[PDB]
Amino acid sequence: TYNVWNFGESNGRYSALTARGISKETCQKAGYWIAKVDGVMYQVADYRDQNGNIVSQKVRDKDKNFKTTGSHKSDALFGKHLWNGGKKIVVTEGEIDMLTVMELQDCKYPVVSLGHGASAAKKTCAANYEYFDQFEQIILMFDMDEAGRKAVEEAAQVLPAGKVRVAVLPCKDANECHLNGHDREIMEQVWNAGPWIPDGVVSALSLRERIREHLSSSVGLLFSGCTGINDKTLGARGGEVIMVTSGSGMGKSTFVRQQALQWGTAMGKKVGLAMLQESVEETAEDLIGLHNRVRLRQSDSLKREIIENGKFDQWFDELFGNDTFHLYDSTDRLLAKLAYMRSGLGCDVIILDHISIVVSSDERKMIDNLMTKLKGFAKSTGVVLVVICHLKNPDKGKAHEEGRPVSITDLRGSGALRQLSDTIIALERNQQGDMPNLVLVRILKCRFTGDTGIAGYMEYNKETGWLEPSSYSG
Amino acid sequence: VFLYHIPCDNCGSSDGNSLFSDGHTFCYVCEKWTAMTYNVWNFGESNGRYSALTARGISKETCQKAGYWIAKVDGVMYQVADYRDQNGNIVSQKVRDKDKNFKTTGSHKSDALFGKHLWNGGKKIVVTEGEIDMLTVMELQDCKYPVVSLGHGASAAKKTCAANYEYFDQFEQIILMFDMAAQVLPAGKVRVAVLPCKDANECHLNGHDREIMEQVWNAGPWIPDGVVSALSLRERIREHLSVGLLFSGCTGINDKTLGARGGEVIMVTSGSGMGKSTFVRQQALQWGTAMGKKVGLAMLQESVEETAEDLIGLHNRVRLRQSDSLKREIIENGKFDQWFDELFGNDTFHLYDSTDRLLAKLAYMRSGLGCDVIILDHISIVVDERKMIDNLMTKLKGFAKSTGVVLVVICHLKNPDKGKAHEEGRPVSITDLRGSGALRQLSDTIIALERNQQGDMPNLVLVRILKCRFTGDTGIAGYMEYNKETGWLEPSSYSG
Amino acid sequence: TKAIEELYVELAARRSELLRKLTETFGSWYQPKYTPVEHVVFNPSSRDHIQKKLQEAGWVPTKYTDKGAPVVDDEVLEGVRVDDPEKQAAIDLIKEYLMIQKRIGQSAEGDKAWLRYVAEDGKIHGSVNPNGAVTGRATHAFPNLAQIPGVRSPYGEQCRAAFGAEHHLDGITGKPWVQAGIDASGLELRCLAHFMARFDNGEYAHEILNGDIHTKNQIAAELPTRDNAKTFIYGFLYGAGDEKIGQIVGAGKERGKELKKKFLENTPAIAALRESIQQTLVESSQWVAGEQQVKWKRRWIKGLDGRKVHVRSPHAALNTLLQSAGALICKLWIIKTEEMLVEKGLKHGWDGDFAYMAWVHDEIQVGCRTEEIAQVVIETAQEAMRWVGDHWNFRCLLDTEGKMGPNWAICH
DNA sequence: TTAGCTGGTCATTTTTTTTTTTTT
RNA sequence: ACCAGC
Ligand SMILES: Cc1cn([C@H]2C[C@H](O)[C@@H](COP(=O)(O)OP(=O)(O)OP(=O)(O)O)O2)c(=O)[nH]c1=O
Ligand SMILES: Cc1cn([C@H]2C[C@H](O)[C@@H](COP(=O)(O)OP(=O)(O)OP(=O)(O)O)O2)c(=O)[nH]c1=O
Ligand SMILES: [Mg+2]
Ligand SMILES: [Mg+2]
Ligand SMILES: [Zn+2]
Repeated sequence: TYNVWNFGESNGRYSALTARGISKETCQKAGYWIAKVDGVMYQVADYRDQNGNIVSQKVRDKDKNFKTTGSHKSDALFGKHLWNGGKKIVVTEGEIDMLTVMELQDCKYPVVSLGHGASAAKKTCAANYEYFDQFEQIILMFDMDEAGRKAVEEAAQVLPAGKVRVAVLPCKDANECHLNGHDREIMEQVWNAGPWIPDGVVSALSLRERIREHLSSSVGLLFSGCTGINDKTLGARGGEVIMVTSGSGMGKSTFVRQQALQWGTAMGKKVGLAMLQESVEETAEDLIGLHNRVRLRQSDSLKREIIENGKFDQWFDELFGNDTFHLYDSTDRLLAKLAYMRSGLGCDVIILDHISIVVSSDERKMIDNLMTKLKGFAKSTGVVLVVICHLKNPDKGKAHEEGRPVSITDLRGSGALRQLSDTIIALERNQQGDMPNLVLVRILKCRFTGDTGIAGYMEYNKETGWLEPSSYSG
Repeated sequence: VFLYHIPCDNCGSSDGNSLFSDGHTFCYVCEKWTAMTYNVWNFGESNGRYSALTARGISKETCQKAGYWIAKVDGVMYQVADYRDQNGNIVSQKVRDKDKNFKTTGSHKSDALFGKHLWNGGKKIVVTEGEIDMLTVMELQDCKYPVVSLGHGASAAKKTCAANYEYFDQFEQIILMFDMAAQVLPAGKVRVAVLPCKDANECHLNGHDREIMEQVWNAGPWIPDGVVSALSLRERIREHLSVGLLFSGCTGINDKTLGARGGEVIMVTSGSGMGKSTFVRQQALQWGTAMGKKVGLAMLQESVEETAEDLIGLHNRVRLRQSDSLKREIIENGKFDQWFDELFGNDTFHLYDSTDRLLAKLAYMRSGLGCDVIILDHISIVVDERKMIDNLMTKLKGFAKSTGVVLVVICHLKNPDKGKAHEEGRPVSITDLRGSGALRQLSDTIIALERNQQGDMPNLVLVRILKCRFTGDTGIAGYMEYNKETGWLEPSSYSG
Repeated sequence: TKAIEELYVELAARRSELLRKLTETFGSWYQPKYTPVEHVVFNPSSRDHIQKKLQEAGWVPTKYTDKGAPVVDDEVLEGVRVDDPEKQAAIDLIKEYLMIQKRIGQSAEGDKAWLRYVAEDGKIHGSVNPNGAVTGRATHAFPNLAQIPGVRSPYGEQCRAAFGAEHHLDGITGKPWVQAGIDASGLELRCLAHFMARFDNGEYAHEILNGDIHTKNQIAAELPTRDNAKTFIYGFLYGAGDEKIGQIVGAGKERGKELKKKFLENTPAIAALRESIQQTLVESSQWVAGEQQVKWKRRWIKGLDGRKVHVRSPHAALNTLLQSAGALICKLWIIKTEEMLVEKGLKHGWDGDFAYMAWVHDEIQVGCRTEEIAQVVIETAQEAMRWVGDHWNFRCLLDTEGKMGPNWAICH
C-alpha cells in the first residue's frame, strides 16, 4: 500500500523452497524473495517493466492473503523482463509453476507467468497482444480444474491463431507432478502437446459411435382418445415442446389431464404437473374422479357417500401406490424447480399450464426470453414439454368459441411462440351450435411429420368425463 | 496430551501429579494447575464476570469456553458475546440487555459466526439461528462437538452462509436447526431436522431435550421446495372433501351452474345502465342476511349511505329514493331504527368507502373481518389500458386462489359497430368484454343480462351464462320480470 | 455404530435430568473469591462440593484417609444417613449421576473414546503392547479394549452387545459369523500348586482338580457371591493386611484376623514358600520409622524360560513370582493354538476361516465362519493347553473352558 | 508396618429503430 | 484421588 518494499529496509534474503521443491538459484534468478517485517516472514514477488524498472510488488503472508503495493498494471507479467525473444514460450497460471519449469529446464526456454490469475486473464491477454507477435509458438499451461479449463478456453480467444497449443497434466498443476516425481511426463507435454481443437467444434468422423447411440435410443408416447392424431404425429420424443390451444374454456385442461392420466396409469411414465389454474386438491380430486369414470366434484352426495363406506382408500391405493405422479404448489425459480423435478426426481413428461400469468415492462421480450429458456431447458435433456396457451381477439367475423376455424397466427402475446414450438394442436367446438360435445383437432404446425389440418373427431361425455373416438363425417 | 506421572509438591503425593506434552502439570489430589462505537470493549475495564445464566440454565464452563460474559458497567447488566477469527483474536462484539439494545461494536463482518475459532476438523456440525440454543446444545453435548451459529440471523442467510464455503466444505455432514432455507451449500450433504417445539430452548425448559438429541444424530433429508409427491396427499384430499351457494332470484341458474365454490370468479355484465347494480345488490341482500355468510361490498358507483338506503328500502319492499314524503314519514314516527336493527343485528354486511391500495384493504377485509363473498363494482376508474387490466385480473386471481372466497366483479361492454344496439335486445357474444381479451380467460363464471327497454316488455330480462368451467352448460337460463313498485324482480315463466 | 449411538442418545438425556432435579435440592451459595464473593452452584462432578454439602447436612464421616479431608467413594455413600429424607434419596441420584458421567467419558465424549477410533470398514484397531508390564504381562492402549465394564456393572450388557463378531457379514455369502471365547479357570492358583508342591508333597493340586475351587471356597468361607470369594482369595494370597480383606466382607479387623488364621492353618506351605523366596532373594533389611533400607543380594528372578524378571519391592516377591510365570503359559498357548490350526489345513484372515480378535490376560476371542470351525477350535484348545502343560514338565493338569455365541455378551 | 498389574480423567428530464394488443 | 478390567 505504502511503497515498493526494498530488500535492505525489509531484511531481504534469497533462500530455497523445501516444501515445494525449488532451490535458491531459481528464486535468485527471478526475484521472488522474503521480507522480515513485523515479526512474520512475508513472501513477496517482484514485477519489472520491459527495460527492467521495478514497478510492482505482490505481498503474501503466512495465512494465504493478498496485498498489493499500489497501482497494479494490466500488462504486468511475472518473468517478462528476462526474455525478449524466442520460438517457444510457456505461459503458466500461477507463479510457482514458472519457477518449477525454470527448475526442470536449467533456464533455457522463455517461460513467463500471469499477473492476474484465472479471474481477469482475458483482459491481461488482450492488453498483451503486441508482445506475443514476436514469438513463434505459445504453450498454455493452466490448472487441471474447471476454472483452469474456463481460463484456457476463454483466454485463448484474443491470442493469434495457429500459435496456441494446450498441454494437459495429471496433477493439479506442474508443481505436484514435480513433487510426485513425474518429471518425464511433463517434458513430453512441453515438447508435444495438443492443439486448439476442443473449443466446441466437432469433426465429421468423431460422431460415428454417438450417432449410432442415438440410432439405438427416442420412442414416441402414444396419445389417447383419437387414433387419427397419432397417424400424423408418431408420438412425442425427447426434446419435444408441444403447444396446445383453443378458445376460452373449450377443453384444454380436460384433454391435457386425460392425456396425463392415460400416460400415467397405462405406461408407468413419471409425470410432473405444474397446474397454475387451480391448486393441488382440485386437480387431485379431478384425477381420482376421472379414473373411476365419474364426476367427483360435481356430486356432493357421492362425495358424502364414498367417505362413509371406506372405499376412498381403495381408489387412493390403486392410483398413488407407485408414486408415478408429482404435483406442484403455486419467475426464474420455476426453471430451477423444473430442473430439480427432471434431474432430482427423474420424470419423463413435464406439463405446464396457463403461461399468461408467467409473462405477467414489454411482454414481447419477456415471452421471447422465456421461450428461449424453455427451449434450452428442453434441449440436451430428453423430456416431453407440454405448454398450454390461449388466443387473441379477432377483429371482424364471429368468435373463436362459436365454432370458428382458428388459424396459426392467432396465438396471443408474440409471434415467437410458433417459431420455437414443434407441434401446435388446436381444439375446436361450438357450444351454441347443434352439438356442444363434438370436438375437432387441428394440427397447425408439425416440424417432424409435416402433415397439417383436421386430424379427427371426438365425442365428449357429460356423465363420465371420458371423451371417446367418434366416427363423424364433416 | 498425557505422558506420565511425576511426584507432586503441594499435596506431596507420589503418583498424583501428571505431566503433559504442552508443558503444564496437573495434580489429582491437591487440584493444582501449573503452566457507531467502533471500539472493542476491554474485559477487565468493563468489569467482566463469568456468571452462569440462571433463568434458562447454562453452566459457567460453557460461558468460559464460548466467550459470553456479563458486563456490569454503568450500573446495568449487559451480555457481551464475542466473535473471533481463525487466528485467535477478538474481531467483534455484540451487546444484549433486557430491552435488546443491539449495540454491535467493532468490525462486524458479513460472514461472522460464533464458535469457529476452535473447530476445523470433524464429521458433523450443527448450525442454529440464535446464541441461546447454541449454548444449549453445548450444554447437552458437554462442549465437545462442533456446533456453530449464525451471527446475523435467519433473515440474511443468503449472505453469511454464502461467503463461508470452504469452512463448511471441510466436514462431511451439515445439520440445520433454523426454524421449527439456504441452498448455497453443496447438495447430498445437508440435513434438516424438525423439533416438536419452537426451538431447542423450549425443549430444554420443558423436558423435551431428548427430542433434541434424537434429531441431531438422526436428522432428515433436504427436501428443497414445494415439489409435493403423490404420497403426501392422504389427509389433505379427505379434508377437502368435507359446497355451492344458491343463486337467489331464479331457479334456472342453479340447475346448470351448481353454485359457487371457494376461489370462484363470477363476472356480471350487461349494456349501459341495464341494471347490474340492482341485480348484484339483490343477490348480496339475499346472501348476507338470509344465509349467515359475511359479505363485503365495494360499491364504487354510489356512496356508503346511498347503498345503505338502497338496501334498507329494498328489504322493506318499498322505493326509498323515489319519494320525499316516504323518506319524511318514516323518521317522524320512529320506525327508522326498526329497519336498522333487524337488518344489522348480525353485522354480515360490510361496505367500502373510496391501485395497489385496494388489494391490501381486501386482504384486511378477508383475513381480518372473516368474510366469504367479496363484491367489486365499476372497474372503469381503476383501469395504456391493456397491461394494467391484465395485471389487475392476475392479482385478483392470485388473491382468490388458496383463500376460499367468492369474488364477484361487475364489468361493462364495448360499443357495437353494425346492426342493432345492446339496448334493443341484441344477443351478446363472449368477445364483447372491453378493456382486454383476458377477462374471459381468468373468469370462471360469466353472467350477462339482456333486456329491451323500447320493445314490448321493458321489464322482462334474460340471463345468459357465457362461461362455466364446472359443468359446461351455457346459454339462456330463463326469464325474470322486474317490479316498478317494489324493486324486487321475480322469476317468471315466459316462453319464446 | 448404531447400537452405541442409541445408547449414547439414551444416557445423555439422563444426566440432563439429574442436574435440574438436583440443584434445586442442593442450593447454590456464595464463595469468597470489599470482600469479593461469587455465586457458585452445586457441581456434582467435583468431590469437594459434595463434601461441603455433607458437612452441613448433619453427617459425621468417621473415616479420614487424608490428613484434613475425609474419603468420598462408593462405599461411604451407601452407609450414610442424614435427618432430611430428601437427601437420603438424593445421594443415590448423585451416585447414578457419577456413574453416567463415567459412562459418557468412556463411551463417546472421551479423547480416547470408542467412536473416535472406528475405521471405514466399521472396525476398531487397538494397540496391543506385548511386554508392557514389569511381570511380562501384555498391555492395551489406543483404545483400551480390556477395561470396558462387565456384565455385573450397570449398563454392562448393553455395551458388550455392541462389541460383537456378528456385525461382520461375509463378503461372498452375506452372513454373520460366530464368536468363540475360551477362558482358563484357576490359572495362578494352579501355578501356586505347581510351585509349592515340593513342600506339601503335591497333595494340594488334587483338590483343585476335584471340582471347582472357587465354589467350595465360597461354601467354606460363607461369602455371598463367587466374585467376592475370588477377590478375597487373591487378596489374602498376595500379601494383604488386617483391614483390607475385612473390607471385602465389610466387617471389622477381628473377622479379618480370624479368616487369616483360618486359611493359614489349612495348608502350611504358603509361608514356607515365602520363607524360601525370602531366603533366596534378600539377606538383610534395615528398618526405618518412615522408610525402608534394604540391602539386596539378587534383584532378578529366573523365570520359566531363563528371563530375568525384575523385582520392585521385597514384600511383593510372591506377586512377581506368580503372575509372571502365569502369563508365559498363556503366551505359548496362544501361539500353539494357531500352530495346530495352520498345520491342520485351515486359513487365517478375513478371507479365510478364522480370525483372532481380542486377547485379554486370561481369555481369547476368535471369530469364525461356521460352527464346525468353532468346534474344531474348542477341541484343539484343550490339546494345545495339554501340550503347554507337558512341554515344561508341569506337576499339575491345566484345563480351560470355551463358549460359543453370536457376540461378546454371552461369551464373557 | 503395606493385595497387586494395567489404562483414563481435567486444566487456561432529453431523441430516435421494432412489436402487440384494445379503442377513439 | 476416583472408575473399570483380569
Ligand atoms: C370439451 C367439452 C368440455 N366441457 C366442459 C368440461 C370442462 O371441464 C369445462 C371447461 O373446463 P376446462 O377443460 O378446464 O377448459 P379450458 O382448459 O379449455 O380453459 P380454461 O380453464 O382457461 O377456462 O367444459 C363440455 O361441457 N362439453 C365439451 O364438449
Ligand atoms: C480378579 C483378579 C484376578 N487376578 C488373576 C487371577 C487369574 O490368574 C487371572 C484372571 O482371573 P479370573 O479369570 O477372573 O479367574 P479364574 O480364571 O481363576 O476363574 P474362571 O475362569 O472360572 O472365572 O488374574 C488377579 O491377579 N487380581 C485380581 O483382582
Ligand atoms: Mg383450463
Ligand atoms: Mg478365567
Ligand atoms: Zn498434588
